[PDB]
Amino acid sequence: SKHGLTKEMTMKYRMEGCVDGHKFVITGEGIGYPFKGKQAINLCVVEGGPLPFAEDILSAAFNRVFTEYPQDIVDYFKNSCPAGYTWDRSFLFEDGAVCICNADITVSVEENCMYHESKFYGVNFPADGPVMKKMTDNWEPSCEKIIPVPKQGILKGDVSMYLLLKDGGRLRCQFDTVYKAKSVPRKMPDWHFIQHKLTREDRSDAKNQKWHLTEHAIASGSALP
Amino acid sequence: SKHGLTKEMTMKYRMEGCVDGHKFVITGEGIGYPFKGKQAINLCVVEGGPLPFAEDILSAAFNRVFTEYPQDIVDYFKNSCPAGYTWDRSFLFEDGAVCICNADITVSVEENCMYHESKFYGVNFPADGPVMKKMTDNWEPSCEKIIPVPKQGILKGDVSMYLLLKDGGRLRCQFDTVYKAKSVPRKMPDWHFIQHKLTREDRSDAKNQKWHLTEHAIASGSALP
Amino acid sequence: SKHGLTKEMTMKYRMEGCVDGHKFVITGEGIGYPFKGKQAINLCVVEGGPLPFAEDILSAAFNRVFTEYPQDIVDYFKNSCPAGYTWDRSFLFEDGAVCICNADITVSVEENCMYHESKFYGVNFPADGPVMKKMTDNWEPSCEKIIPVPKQGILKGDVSMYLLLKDGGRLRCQFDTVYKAKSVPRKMPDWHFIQHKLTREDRSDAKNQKWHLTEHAIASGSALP
Amino acid sequence: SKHGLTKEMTMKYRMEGCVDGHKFVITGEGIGYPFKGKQAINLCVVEGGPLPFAEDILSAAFNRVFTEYPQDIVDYFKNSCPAGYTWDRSFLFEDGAVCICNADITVSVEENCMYHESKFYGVNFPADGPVMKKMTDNWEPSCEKIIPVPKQGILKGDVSMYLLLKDGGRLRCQFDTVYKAKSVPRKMPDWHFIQHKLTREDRSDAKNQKWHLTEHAIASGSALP
Repeated sequence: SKHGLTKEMTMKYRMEGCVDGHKFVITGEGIGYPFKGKQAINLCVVEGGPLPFAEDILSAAFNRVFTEYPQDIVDYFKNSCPAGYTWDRSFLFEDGAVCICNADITVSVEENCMYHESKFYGVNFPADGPVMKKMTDNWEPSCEKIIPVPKQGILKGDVSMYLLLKDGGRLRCQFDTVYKAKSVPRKMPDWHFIQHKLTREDRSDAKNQKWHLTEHAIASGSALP
Repeated sequence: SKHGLTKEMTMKYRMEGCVDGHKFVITGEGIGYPFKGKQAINLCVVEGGPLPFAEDILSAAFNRVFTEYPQDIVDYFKNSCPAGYTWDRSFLFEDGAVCICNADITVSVEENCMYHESKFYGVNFPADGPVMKKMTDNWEPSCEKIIPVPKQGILKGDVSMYLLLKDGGRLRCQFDTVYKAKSVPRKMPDWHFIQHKLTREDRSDAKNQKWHLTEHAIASGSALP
Repeated sequence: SKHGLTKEMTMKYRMEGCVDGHKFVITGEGIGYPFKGKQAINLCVVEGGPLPFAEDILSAAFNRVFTEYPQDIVDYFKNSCPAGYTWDRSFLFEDGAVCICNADITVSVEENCMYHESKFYGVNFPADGPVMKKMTDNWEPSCEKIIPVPKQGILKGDVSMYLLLKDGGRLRCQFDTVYKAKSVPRKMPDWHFIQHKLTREDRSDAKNQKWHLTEHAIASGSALP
Repeated sequence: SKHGLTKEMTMKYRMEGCVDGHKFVITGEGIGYPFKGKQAINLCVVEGGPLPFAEDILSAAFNRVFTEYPQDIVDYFKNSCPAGYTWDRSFLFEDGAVCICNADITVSVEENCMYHESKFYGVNFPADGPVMKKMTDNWEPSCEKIIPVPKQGILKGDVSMYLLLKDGGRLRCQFDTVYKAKSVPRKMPDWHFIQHKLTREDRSDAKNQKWHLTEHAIASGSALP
């Protein structure tokens, strides 16, 4: 219980959202390894299923506590535990679609469990584009830049994301994030990178829309001396 | 009761929202003149007041039924009444802030009353910018382009907005809107312009954050023969 | 010779440019009516023809002297004559392509002739998009907002343009312009609109790529009292 | 003379350009180490000096031949030598300024020398922003994503750049690049990253505006297995 965290934890999720008028509620449960930056989770659509849009748009909405940090970069995210942190992100897709997500991350030390409460809102997905036609095929691995805002004790993230398409295409999406510990820390990192790789697998059956998501993320500094 | 509408109507509002973690609920009541494109309303912050951000960001979120349409342009908005229409908009401010709003417009013919239910979400307003410092001073009058999407029986709006600043500055914001009648009409307009002018006046006292908003809007076609 | 201008003038053009590595020089001659805001011109590709891209991208590059101004809005452009004005514009297409153009406008009072020297540079047009496939079909009429920068005695223009496609599509392009009289005037307009309508007709034969362009433009203030 | 390249080479530059009406010509000479991804060069303003804008805007305009590639990623850039490659880039600054640059890279094997010919065009830098006030302080190290376009045998680059400000600020700039070998190769890389670090030092005296630039760049694949 280094910040209320252990090497292997469980996770619970609740998301509420609305994309172009369609409302939904998703719940999920998972297992993660904070110090390795690995998590695996299972989502279940509990109201508003089947979703009219690609599951993939929600991937990055479903916790930077799961990042591998080297000893020599301040870990803002684990340092905020157990009370945790919140974040707010915009998604700017290349075809005009725009999303906002918010989450609240909190630890129950007694249950050894991370709690995740999020809101997802999206507008203006083209009726005929690959999101609404469900023709996407996962996000490409990425490199996010994390930038301290020292007067405020918050972080920004900047990542140019590429949603891969079933037909061999790619659809660009610009992510801009604000990360806020519930207590603004005296101890802040320098700017650094976080690299991410996701997987996603639909496991839907006749009763429920369900899928399985994975992330592996590792922090680092610049490769140049 | 041309589409359930009269020359002078009353209006009720409820908005729920969240801007950078701060949640709020606003209610409002007003009087409008659908055929002149004029409305005047009074808002009252009912949870989460005082707001930490400029009232002005919510102005365009608080009904295209109030637009003056010439006989010779199809009025998509009045034609959708009484059941009404919904819209979804993104706000892209020049300093990185991003908002989404949604509203649902409906007529009660018996009460001669327009009902307005909206959601407003905003992220990434700079702590030190004029929105969070409440240094704005109304939107400049504008010209919006309205564009039919004929295969879908919906409209898009495109307007480059300028929020005027107390210090003499201007802050650009890009509005992209989707307008959707609850029944997709066979009768659709050609592309046209809608010009808008707003006013806003804080009328806050010690019990409640309150203000007064006005819009005057007129549709037209291109000035060139 | 109100500012060296007459009711009917002739015009000469020279453009040099480079779009994704392809260099070109175009010359042109035309007739215009400054006080009616009308001009008609003929372009001839003189080096680098046939062009690999749609003629339409160059339309707005080929003089705000040809705008109809009401008595009650300062005419920055005619006021700058005969020495004239320069402008610098960015074109941001929705598919990632980016252009810059520059022009220099000057009057020869003895010849009753407007001289136009421009540079056009474009990058990153998709090999398979409608510009490089020459599947465009003129720009839609528009409304440009003109905004004074009073400390500097220059103007900005902001117009969201739509290039119409042969297949019934539309391709958005964002125009941001800086307009600079060669002497910064004491007399400046308030913000206003300029509406534009263009036509274009290829008149290419076996010796030369040639086409005919027209603009009709009219300034106005807000429609709302 | 692996592709006409040696471990240590010399470099010559000529740039012509125009930023908001101000024309310039810069020449330069340098020493580089293609296999280590290191170069050091000296620029001299030869027409239009002193420049009215920050030297820093031209840094990335002044050769991906100087990148360290691991054996296991195809080196598109060295593979294009000696004939070389060209590139076209847009710069989208957060305050509205827009630049385009083009370069042509070629090797003289007899002289053991890389030749660099470039064009730089910029519009709409705010008169009062840090570029025109010359208040910038170098670019932050970055990570560029390099993406193959297989049907075309070209590469794209995508990097979100941050120009550091003397006052402790940062000014964002979005770089989108197209890289084109003069012969489209059968052998293409997979997507990868290139990390960059620059330095810049003014060495201006009374006769000439002069400065010294350095780059160190290294290619890599994703950190996640």
